[PDB]
Amino acid sequence: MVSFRLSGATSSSYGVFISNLRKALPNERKLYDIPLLRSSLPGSQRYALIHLTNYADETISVAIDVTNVYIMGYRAGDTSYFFNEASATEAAKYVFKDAMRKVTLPYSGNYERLQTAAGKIRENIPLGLPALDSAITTLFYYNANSAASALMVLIQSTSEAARYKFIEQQIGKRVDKTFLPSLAIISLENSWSALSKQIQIASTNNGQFESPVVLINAQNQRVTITNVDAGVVTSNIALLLNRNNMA
Amino acid sequence: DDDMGFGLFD
Repeated sequence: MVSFRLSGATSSSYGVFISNLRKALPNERKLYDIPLLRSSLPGSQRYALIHLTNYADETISVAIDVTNVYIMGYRAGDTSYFFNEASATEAAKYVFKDAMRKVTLPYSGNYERLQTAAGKIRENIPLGLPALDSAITTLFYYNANSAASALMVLIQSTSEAARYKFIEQQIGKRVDKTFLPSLAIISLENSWSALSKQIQIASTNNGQFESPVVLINAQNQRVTITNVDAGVVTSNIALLLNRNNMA
Repeated sequence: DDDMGFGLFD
């Protein structure tokens, strides 16, 4: 249901986009006012489509698992493109079924594999609304040599933005330029599963983490999160990966 | 709001 047009995109229209994406995700409940996602849903209920439209009015449809906001694959015209991983093979039973051509991407949805495939670490891939527009275009035509980079842009501008207010704001503020994401942004992406897990545990442990989560802040300092008074809990994280989303 | 992310981490 959720759509975003890059043409005329503002910091505001991008925020409306990311609040709608968040809103389209079922939750178990909230913890500390942070929505806690469902661990599991039936296949028929597990996937949603996000539509993104570049300056040229070319549209890609992106399939995400609503239990974890992982991107499973995308569709551009008659062609579907799914990550080479079991989660996406499963999604491909439910989504993009009338795609005439079905491609399996030569990588899993995992930043290490995507970075290897792009020959590029995230810290050197620009982000911003114009970056998102080139990603869409790159993916609409499936440059197999530029696609992995453009999947990292796409991932961070949807999935990651959805998960962290800091990521959202930082991307959406680049309306007519691009930026290189800080180690802070990267840290938050890397640490989502563990932070989420720790906040869950804290909920039956008086707000204490059982295990420190080490983040990098915007001054590049290593900082240790051990409780629910951390700024990352009260003023950043916007979605909790359920601890039971995997065995 | 900045790029300094003050209070959004620890």
